[PDB]
Amino acid sequence: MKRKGIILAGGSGTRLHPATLAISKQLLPVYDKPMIYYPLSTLMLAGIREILIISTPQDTPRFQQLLGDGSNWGLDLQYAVQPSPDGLAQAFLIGESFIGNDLSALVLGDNLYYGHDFHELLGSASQRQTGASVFAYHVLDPERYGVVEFDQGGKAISLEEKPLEPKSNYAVTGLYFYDQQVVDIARDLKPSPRGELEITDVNRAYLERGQLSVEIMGRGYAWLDTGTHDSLLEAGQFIATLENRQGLKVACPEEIAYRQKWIDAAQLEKLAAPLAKNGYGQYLKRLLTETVY
Amino acid sequence: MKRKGIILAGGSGTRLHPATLAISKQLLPVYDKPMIYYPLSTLMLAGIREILIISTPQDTPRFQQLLGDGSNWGLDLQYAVQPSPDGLAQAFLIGESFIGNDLSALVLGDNLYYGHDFHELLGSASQRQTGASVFAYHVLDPERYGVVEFDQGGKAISLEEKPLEPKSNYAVTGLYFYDQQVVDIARDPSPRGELEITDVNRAYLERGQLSVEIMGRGYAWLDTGTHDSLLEAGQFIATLENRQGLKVACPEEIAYRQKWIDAAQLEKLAAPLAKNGYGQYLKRLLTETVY
Amino acid sequence: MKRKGIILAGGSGTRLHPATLAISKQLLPVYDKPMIYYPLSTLMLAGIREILIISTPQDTPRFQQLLGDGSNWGLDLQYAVQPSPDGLAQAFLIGESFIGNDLSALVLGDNLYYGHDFHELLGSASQRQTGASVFAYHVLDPERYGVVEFDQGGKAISLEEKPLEPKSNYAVTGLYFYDQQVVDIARDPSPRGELEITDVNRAYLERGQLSVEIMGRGYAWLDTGTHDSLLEAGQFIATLENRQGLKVACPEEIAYRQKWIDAAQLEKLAAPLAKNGYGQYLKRLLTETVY
Amino acid sequence: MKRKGIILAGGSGTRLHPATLAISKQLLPVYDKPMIYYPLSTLMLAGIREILIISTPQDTPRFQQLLGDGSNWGLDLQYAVQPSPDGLAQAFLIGESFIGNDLSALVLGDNLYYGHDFHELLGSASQRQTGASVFAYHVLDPERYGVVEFDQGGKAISLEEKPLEPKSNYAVTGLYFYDQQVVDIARDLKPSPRGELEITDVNRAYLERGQLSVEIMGRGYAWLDTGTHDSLLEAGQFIATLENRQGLKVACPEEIAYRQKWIDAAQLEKLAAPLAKNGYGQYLKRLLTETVY
Ligand SMILES: O=C1CC(=O)N(CCc2ccccc2)C(=O)N1
Ligand SMILES: O=C1CC(=O)N(CCc2ccccc2)C(=O)N1
Ligand SMILES: O=C1CC(=O)N(CCc2ccccc2)C(=O)N1
Ligand SMILES: O=C1CC(=O)N(CCc2ccccc2)C(=O)N1
Ligand SMILES: [Cl-]
Ligand SMILES: [Cl-]
Ligand SMILES: [Cl-]
Ligand SMILES: [Cl-]
Repeated sequence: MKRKGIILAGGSGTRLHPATLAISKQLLPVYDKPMIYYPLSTLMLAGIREILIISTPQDTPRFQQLLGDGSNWGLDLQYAVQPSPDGLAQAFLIGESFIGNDLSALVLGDNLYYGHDFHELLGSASQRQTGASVFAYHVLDPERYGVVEFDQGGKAISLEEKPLEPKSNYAVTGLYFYDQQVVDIARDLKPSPRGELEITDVNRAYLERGQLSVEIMGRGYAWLDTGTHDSLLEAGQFIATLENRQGLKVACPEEIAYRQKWIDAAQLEKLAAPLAKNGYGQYLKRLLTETVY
Repeated sequence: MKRKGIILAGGSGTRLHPATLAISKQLLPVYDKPMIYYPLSTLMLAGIREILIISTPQDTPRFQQLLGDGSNWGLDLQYAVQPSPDGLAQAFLIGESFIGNDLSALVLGDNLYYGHDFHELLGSASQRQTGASVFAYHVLDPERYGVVEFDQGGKAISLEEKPLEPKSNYAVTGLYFYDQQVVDIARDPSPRGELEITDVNRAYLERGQLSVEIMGRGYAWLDTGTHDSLLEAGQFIATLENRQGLKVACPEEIAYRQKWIDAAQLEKLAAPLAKNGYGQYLKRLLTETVY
Repeated sequence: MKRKGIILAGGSGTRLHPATLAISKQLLPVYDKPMIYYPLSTLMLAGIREILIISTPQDTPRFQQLLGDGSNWGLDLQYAVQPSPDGLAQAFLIGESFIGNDLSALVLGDNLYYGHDFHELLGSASQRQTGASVFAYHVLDPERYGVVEFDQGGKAISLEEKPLEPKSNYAVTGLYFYDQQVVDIARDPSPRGELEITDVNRAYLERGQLSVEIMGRGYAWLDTGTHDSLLEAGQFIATLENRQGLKVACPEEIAYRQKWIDAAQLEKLAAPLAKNGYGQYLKRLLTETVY
Repeated sequence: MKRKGIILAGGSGTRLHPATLAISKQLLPVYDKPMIYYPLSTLMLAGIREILIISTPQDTPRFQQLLGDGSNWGLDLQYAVQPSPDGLAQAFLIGESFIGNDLSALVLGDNLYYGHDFHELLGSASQRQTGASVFAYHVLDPERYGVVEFDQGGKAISLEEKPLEPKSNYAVTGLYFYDQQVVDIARDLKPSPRGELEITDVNRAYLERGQLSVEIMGRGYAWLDTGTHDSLLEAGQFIATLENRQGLKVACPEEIAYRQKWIDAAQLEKLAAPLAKNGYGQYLKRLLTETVY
């Protein structure tokens, strides 16, 4: 069965103004590439090629102008708008006809993931054709997230959205896998007390049916979010340190598509040409004539 | 006499791609505000209110959308396009009718300055109504800049553009003050195929009309031209702002302190942004004395 | 009249353990040099050559091993021990016979200052031979410091130590100048069980002898008291040094520029370090003019 | 068969002066703990409890004063001096009687490792009772390291120490596993043209006998070194970003010994007591009453 992807690139409102008066949030760079390359790479590493980008009416054309239809990277990218920021779970109503009767995956536009065998840790989630899969990650400030409570045998028994009194330090990360029920679950939701269709309510719905798999994303993975000026900066420094140490890029879509066999050596060479003058083009050119294990 | 300002916010080419496939370099943020706010604040701190922004045809509307005509901040901002990146000295040909018969000042769009009594160090340059003024600053890699050589008595005797063998570690920073002769000097290419600002400055030096002031080690002059240096500049500005609770290069603040806009106008500007830290900061400025 | 200096480099307790189980906080490096070089350079920039370092019994030998008696840098460094951390004002009782009948200056061991004409901003404080002088600096978290309140005409009217409800955002920085009365003021505990420097400063304020000078936003005053702030201060100093090719708080440099040691002495100091960047930097200073 | 560990904490000379006039290099902190906690944690994660720390005559007592005999953390730590920095391979001559007839592992004192299932990636190396095991890692500046060349089928065929013209971008990291031959291999070495007993010559000796296993440490691992002022700073920022995001520490020996079952809850509580006032003590206390997966 096919799995489709959605990237939710919502409007951060005026919270990052005036930086985001110039460019949309998920167009801001993290070190050396646009923020949106990171969640796109995550979907690509899960084996997902068919992807809907959802953003504001102002920002959608800008994502389109940047990314096109994805064919240069062996992807099929489509676009849709969220007129009003009425909660993340709206992505499934907006995305209803894109999803059709297929399996899906949702990723937040400002989330970055780094670590080992990331290709394989997503594989187990992506292959599960029934129910929902999410990842829990130990954090210092769980109040800011969806928080998962486990019983004494490590079984997930409760999910709470931004609790004032968190039950654990396990946050739910911004990457979600769903089966064919998610659209119908979303339509039956009622708005929260904040006036939003919450993704945690979608996840609670699967939990109450005993169909939520909660996998642990271990301490040896980096899950970062780029939602404040401070966290964007930190994420920049983190990616720069890795790239400058390794001479290998994090979340380079051209590279990921080449290694996945979605584009070939000739196509990668064409992509490198316009950028040959700068470090990013030189990097893509180097990939053709080097074995990276 | 009036002094007009020019900000050269040109096409970064492909050097910062793909980050700048989203936008021109001078729209990228340095920590919490667009790059272009920093050179704009420098011009404002020199007392300059009438400013021409020069950028690519593609980027001009984006600067316009960000900054408008400047009237909200007591400024008069105008725009011009540079079809092709043919050297920094082209700013005076493109900007010829904007400048008219007035004094001018040119600043590069990716330069940031921080330090003490900055308002006052620019004052002496801005109020000199004859000849040209530039600033020299000790750097580690002078080969990347215009380099000034001094004689034993501290007099400038030579300028060189990006020398492979620099004569000193004094770079000429990206801020230049000119009198009414600069357009005519400019109208009169290098081996690289560009109209060099260093040739304009050499022209003033050879007629004995170049003031070279030292910008001391207690000032920060940073360049935001690479991915690495943009990140560094971000960390630097964050550290200062988070330490002080005072912003670097907030134009609304600078206009308010210059008396270009008043308390009521500042309050209006703060309203739309009230929900975020930047709006809250502008609101706090109304009810606090900063010395 | 002579002014003597004191650096309080006391026991950080257990707050930075286990990092400081290796050494006292003021021996940790800020980027490329020990923390203590920064407050020592501040005292030197004020013209102070005779300096008492106060630290724990365990740490004193380590400071001594690092710094010696100071003669290599044209200084006279003396050491005293603080058995117990009983407040910053204890420095004047411990330091009583070192001070004698002279003027004094106290600096905290984990404070760093950067900015323009810093030599000259300290000069006005250092040369005031009567009363006390402190500096006020706008900060984001004034609750962590001594806080000064000003009246409508910018006169200091109140000082409070770590107030839960600060009257302003002006903190008193960790650098203090005193006349001959401070020892007697000091000899005359808070609810926390400590001899507070803010009580010493209040005493001078109540006799109308406290000069409170503003350290403006164009200066950097950083505190290296947490793991996070020490890291930030490191990044800040690295950015400046790597931009300029000039060091912050290099005592050998400061002594050379103050004329306390000469070219031959500086060359001797550079020899043992010739293999690393710090030695190479001292060697470069001999054959370059820095304005 | 037992495996013993050596941490080489050598004298960086005057290269980091004057910072290292106050404290020895491997006593400098990386963010919130002494540099040496990081390579010690690496050895502990390989299951090694018996460890020799080698450093200069000036620095050895300082390591002793910091770490003791290791019994508080369920370790057995011993100390030895290297009078003169005559190459890293000297560690096996100095360490000869400590090693005895056992298997060994050498780790450099200024190397930091971060990533997933790190416990398990070392397990395969630690269990190999014959020959030597090293790790290769893609880097940007391979000239600074021991560089491994691979043939077309991914077999290691050459090792070069700091080559002017590197054959690949695969550096050998500062962690080495050896069998009972390493002492004898080291004694038969001749000094290099630089006047040092090189670890690369020890590794070449195993390669020429076909007994060098070279495993790839993938791009999803962070291998950092803390040998310059700049790299020490970068490593600090990197560790701070991870710790402040996760509320979990990197390379906390007390934690690693507790999770390995080398010390128990009561012993961990005793260790936390003296430090209760600060964040590190509070962290150890929190570990007693939380499940970390
Ligand atoms: O940020 C990344 C993470 C990553 O794992 N990779 C390697 C991905 C890969 C490897 C082999 C087969 C298929 C895919 C990457 O190019 N960039
Ligand atoms: O980035 C800055 C640097 C600065 O100096 N200032 C102070 C400006 C000022 C102008 C006129 C009278 C008094 C103060 C600022 O608001 N932002
Ligand atoms: O950290 C610093 C800050 C500073 O201003 N200086 C310049 C000191 C000086 C002293 C006397 C005459 C001229 C210059 C320095 O060498 N290191
Ligand atoms: O820097 C680290 C890396 C690490 O993996 N861990 C967990 C280690 C562990 C887990 C389970 C059983 C045995 C050991 C750690 O405490 N600190
Ligand atoms: Cl893990
Ligand atoms: Cl200066
Ligand atoms: Cl100032
Ligand atoms: Cl990997």
